[PDB]
Amino acid sequence: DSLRPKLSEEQQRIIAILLDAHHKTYDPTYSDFCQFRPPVRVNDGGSVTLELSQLSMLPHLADLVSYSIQKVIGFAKMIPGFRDLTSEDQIVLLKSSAIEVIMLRSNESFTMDDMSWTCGNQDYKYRVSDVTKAGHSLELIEPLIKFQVGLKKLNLHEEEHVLLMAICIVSPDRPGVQDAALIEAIQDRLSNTLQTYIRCRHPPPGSHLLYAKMIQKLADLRSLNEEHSKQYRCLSFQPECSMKLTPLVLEVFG
Ligand SMILES: C=C1/C(=C\C=C2/CCC[C@]3(C)[C@@H]([C@H](C)/C=C4\CC[C@](CC)(C(=O)OC)C4=O)CC[C@@H]23)C[C@@H](O)[C@H](OCCCO)[C@@H]1O
Repeated sequence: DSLRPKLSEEQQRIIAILLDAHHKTYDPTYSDFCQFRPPVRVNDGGSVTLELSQLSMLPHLADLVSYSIQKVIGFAKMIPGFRDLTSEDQIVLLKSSAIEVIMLRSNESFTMDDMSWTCGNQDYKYRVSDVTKAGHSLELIEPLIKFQVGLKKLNLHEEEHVLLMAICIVSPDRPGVQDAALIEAIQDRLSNTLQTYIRCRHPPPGSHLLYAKMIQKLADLRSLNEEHSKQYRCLSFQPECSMKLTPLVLEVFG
């Protein structure tokens, strides 16, 4: 069986555009981080009460996510098809995918050496303990780390990694999308590119199964999203929380 058709002219171009959007929107040197509000790591050895009293890492991480949303918006805008949607649908998709794409894209800094996101330094190394000092609990953090490892062990080529993010953003089943049929047309073009790319480029491959595993990651992302969203909502009850955020974070996760 096992047909392995060549990438079409168009699929090739779609992949080139995606790699190029990603290279322009993902700086692997983390050179902008010194501009974020500074990481503050005060001893939290415990403790929800202290956590919430301090939120010591929230300004730095909020700026990091905020900056990251901005990069995601730009990335989305260079997805072939994205511009063809109404601006209303573009935004519905951006807001409901943003934290998910952040979790995907963050995989590039995540490292299995010590199960951190290493954006350089030790100032810009983020661990479980740093994410609890932003107010999150282990109900989100532990599956997030599991997802990050799960995803590292797919050993995605960068083509797959950027198609996956593109497919994540352009989902016809998001609440409040007006032209589900268009969005789906676009996702299918993107999915067919990924299915085709995998069959072409991936060794062995009796393990065409990578596609199933990639698709399952998108489903893990919905659970992480809803969990992050529960926790964000509880955090926004913390008086002065909003100082610690940014207007964009407030709109997107609000
Ligand atoms: C964000 C990125 C990076 C690390 C991501 C991380 C590490 C820190 C905690 C985060 C952010 C999680 C955490 C559960 C989510 C949080 C914590 C606090 C924040 C603030 C809004 C929150 O809600 O707290 C209440 C939030 O959503 C979700 C993803 C986590 C570095 C780099 O690879 C990229 O960045 C590199 C730029 C290159 O383009 C990428 O874009």
